[PDB]
Amino acid sequence: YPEQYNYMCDIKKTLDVGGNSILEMPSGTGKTVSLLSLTIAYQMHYPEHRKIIYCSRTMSEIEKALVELENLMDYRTKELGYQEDFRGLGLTSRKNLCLHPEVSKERKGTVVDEKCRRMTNGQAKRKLEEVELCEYHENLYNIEVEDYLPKGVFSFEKLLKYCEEKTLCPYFIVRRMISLCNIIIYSYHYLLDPKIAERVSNEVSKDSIVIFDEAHNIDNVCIESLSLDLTTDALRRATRGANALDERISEVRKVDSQKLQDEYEKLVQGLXXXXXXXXXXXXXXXXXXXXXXXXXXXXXXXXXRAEHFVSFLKRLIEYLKTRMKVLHVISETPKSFLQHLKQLTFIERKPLRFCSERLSLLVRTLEVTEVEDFTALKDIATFATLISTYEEGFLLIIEPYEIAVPNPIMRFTCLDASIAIKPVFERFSSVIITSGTISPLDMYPRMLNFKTVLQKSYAMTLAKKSFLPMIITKGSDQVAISSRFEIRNDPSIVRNYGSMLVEFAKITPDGMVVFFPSYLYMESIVSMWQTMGILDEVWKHKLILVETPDAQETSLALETYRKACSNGRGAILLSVARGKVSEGIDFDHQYGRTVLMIGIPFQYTESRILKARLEFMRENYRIRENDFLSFDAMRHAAQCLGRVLRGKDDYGVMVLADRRFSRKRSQLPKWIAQGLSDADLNLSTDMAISNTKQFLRT
Amino acid sequence: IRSLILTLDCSEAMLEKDLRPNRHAMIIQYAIDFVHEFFDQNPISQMGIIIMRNGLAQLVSQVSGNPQDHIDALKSIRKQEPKGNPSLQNALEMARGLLLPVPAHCTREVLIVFGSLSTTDPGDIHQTIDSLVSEKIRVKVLGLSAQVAICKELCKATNYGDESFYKILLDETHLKELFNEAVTPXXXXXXXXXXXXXXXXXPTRIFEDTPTFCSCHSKLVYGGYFCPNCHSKVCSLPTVCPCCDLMLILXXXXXXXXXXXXXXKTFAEVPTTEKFRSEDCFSCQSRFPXXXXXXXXXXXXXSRYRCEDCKQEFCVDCDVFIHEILHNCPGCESK
Ligand code: SF4
Ligand SMILES: [Zn+2]
Ligand SMILES: [Zn+2]
Ligand SMILES: [Zn+2]
Repeated sequence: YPEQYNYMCDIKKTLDVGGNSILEMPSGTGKTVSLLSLTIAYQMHYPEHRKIIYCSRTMSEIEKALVELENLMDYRTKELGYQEDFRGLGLTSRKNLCLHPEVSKERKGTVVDEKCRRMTNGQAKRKLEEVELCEYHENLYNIEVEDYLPKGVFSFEKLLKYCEEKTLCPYFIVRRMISLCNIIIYSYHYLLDPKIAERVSNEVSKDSIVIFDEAHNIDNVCIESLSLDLTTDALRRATRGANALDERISEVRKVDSQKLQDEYEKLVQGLXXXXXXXXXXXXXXXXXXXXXXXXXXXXXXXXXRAEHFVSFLKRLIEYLKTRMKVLHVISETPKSFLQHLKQLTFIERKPLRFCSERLSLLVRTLEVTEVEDFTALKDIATFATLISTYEEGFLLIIEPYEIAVPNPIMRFTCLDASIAIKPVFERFSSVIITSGTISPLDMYPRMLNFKTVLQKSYAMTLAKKSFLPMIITKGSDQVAISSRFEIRNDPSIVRNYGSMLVEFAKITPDGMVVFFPSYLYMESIVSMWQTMGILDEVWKHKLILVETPDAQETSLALETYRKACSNGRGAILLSVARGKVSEGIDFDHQYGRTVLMIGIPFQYTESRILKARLEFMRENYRIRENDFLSFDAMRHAAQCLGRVLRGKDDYGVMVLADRRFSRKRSQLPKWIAQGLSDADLNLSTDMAISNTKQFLRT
Repeated sequence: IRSLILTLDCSEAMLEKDLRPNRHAMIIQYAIDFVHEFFDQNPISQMGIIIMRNGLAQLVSQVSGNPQDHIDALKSIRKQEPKGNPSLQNALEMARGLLLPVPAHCTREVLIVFGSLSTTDPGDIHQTIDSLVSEKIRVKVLGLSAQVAICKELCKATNYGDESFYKILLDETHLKELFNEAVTPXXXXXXXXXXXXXXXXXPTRIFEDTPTFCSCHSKLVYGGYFCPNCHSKVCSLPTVCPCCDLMLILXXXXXXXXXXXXXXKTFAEVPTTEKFRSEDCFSCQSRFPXXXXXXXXXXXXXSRYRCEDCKQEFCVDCDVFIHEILHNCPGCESK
């Protein structure tokens, strides 16, 4: 198609010249473009030069990229008849890419890597001075396994079944195949991870093309890289962890103190560099991204052992308890907090080097490690590494006392996001940035400063198949104003709005998905609604996303949606744009043909974080009180707009309330503003015009 | 030859005010007219009317070739209010129960007038779709306004995987057009199998009524058909003799056969400035200029219709008339 062909030419010229490009792709028709453009762009140079580094935000997009990549393999193998070196490595979740926890553990928690470290330590201990090896090991590093992938694609599911048949473990296959430089499909939380980005950065060996897919929550991921809430219980886990460290000190000092002195000599002689250069296949700890930290010559507590580290650690956690037991409102400057700490007790600005080393020493002296104590020690260790370094833009904040019991909390505020993304513009080039929910695309040259080119979407045809109306008059124009407050006002008006949702849902009974700015309105209309005929006549049942989302509940709600729409029933999907699961799988009538939006998206205000980042961005780009109520809400609404668009062969309609939507842009800017009662008959005609123009335009 | 099962939606959704005065009355009336036209262009065909009311499928007109039974059965529906909800699965299962005794050499058609946007079925309708496709049953759905995915999968699955039979109606005239489309047969590409039937009687007409006679009802008559096999004098219809099971056809089978054999050759439009012949029609007589929108640019041009199988001239009204009825072109009878 010519429209996507233009984006192919843009990707070509930006990959051949520019080092980074902001490309705006139309929603639903821009996923398969870059996947083939990158491969052909690799074949025109020479077959193995740059590799695809596709980055998504969810796992569903990773699976879609895997099956579409398989469509690329079949596409290139069915048109030429020649077999080439296949690519495609599926890097997914650790719990989903492991087989043993499904045989004995029967758990899908985040502690599967700890059990994997127990098995790996079992292998190392059966190869040194002596649990079993695991299920199958010692044959995952051979050439045959290194060639099972280039000869045949085994990614994720095919790798899970292939490992279940060939009696292998997929974790070491993927880990050993990161250096093979295949098409890696991982998420943003792995490229910028203060524990994963280092090893991945050391295995990919750079020199590739990075593809930022749906790069609209990049600031959200850079924010989520820090901010850890200290909620008084971590102080108890740190106290019990310090007691466990004292017991371990009594154990290593009781009988076996030679290994601690030998490793201590390894620290005095070769320091952290030798300690990390000698150990292989050993569990590591957290770090504030060593490539971004750039701090060498880590001295081990001014050349000291473990008793001094646990003494200064007890003093440090006691100082933390002292700083967390205060009045109520108090803000901290990370420099003033470090100076106050120095006034309490001298410890200098080197507890970072004192944590990254002592944690590894304790690991080298521990054989039975408790998970909660070690986890709390890793939390306090991260807090130390981030009060010792990284201060520009960092802002320690104490949550106020609001009952005062449920209160002693201390959160650290992260720094400028440009710093975190920075290394990719030295490691790499021609980083393609594609997103279908960006409008306007000027807040990415502004916020996050980087020199790039701007390419907007140039595809807009068959406007009769993309019904895009907006509702302004709700029959009284009183719910659009009351539906914009943080706390709802006049419950009777909200009940009238819900009645309007009952009338609208009754008018168009063909799959409805409703998005809310928060769960307060949902919990207010679901308690006592004075009506339920929509569930009793057209919808049979209603689908509600819990304010505390669950994986199995959401999965049963989505499968219930597909089966309900495949039985000719339909169901209303009351979800939150700010909640979990942003979806993205459409291209069928099983999804909501009509989508309802309750006003415009809103972010929770009256929070210390929004004021800290508010004044920070105010000092940075001077975009105060203007972009945090239109850019974020524009992205959250665009997440709902992207679900309506699903190819030109399909149709749909999305109703946006509130006049304030005119102040923001939108994908395909062709919108007509009228009432809701008129939109009922208008949609009643569109449900037939969309069915008439299909065979006429074909 | 054909066996159509008319399944009308008769639920609460039909009580709405779309058609005038409501959807139910217009669907019933247009269904009566569809019975008239269907039994006019298909004499030896079979019909069976089922309604979807109260969440159940109710057979209101048994499979028969007499139109009066269907007429009365349709008159009884308009005297009650359509209540309940439609059930596509029960209607398709009962339609299966009515189409199974039909021989394989006769087509099995199910015409569903679906006005509601939702159905109430007990079991999984996809299994019923698999059963319909397995036993070869063509299903055509005339839906109201918005589309239903189940109707798409049903009409597409029951027609060799081709989708062009789930017709959307937007007005009374459109519903009339679809009704008319169900009169005409559908010579599809098929799957290439064997076909033939044997034993078709031709009757002798008995005018005697002094003592009267009846072998199918034992009542008084004014004359009746004669079976050339069991030699019974029954009520007159060109359908099957109910005394030994064989047809009683006459010139009606020839009529519908020739109607299914009509090529309907559209005559080519040639301007008078290109044909160089005087304004003439061979079925009547036309000295009328067809084109005259402008001055001399259109008046002196006109339009003469041409049958190329005889090189003859005709006017438009006669092309339309010979396309409606009669064999095409009188000039093709003179050599
Ligand atoms: S070797 Fe594989 S199966 Fe065994 S614990 Fe490690 S990841 Fe799990
Ligand atoms: Zn007989
Ligand atoms: Zn004429
Ligand atoms: Zn002729």
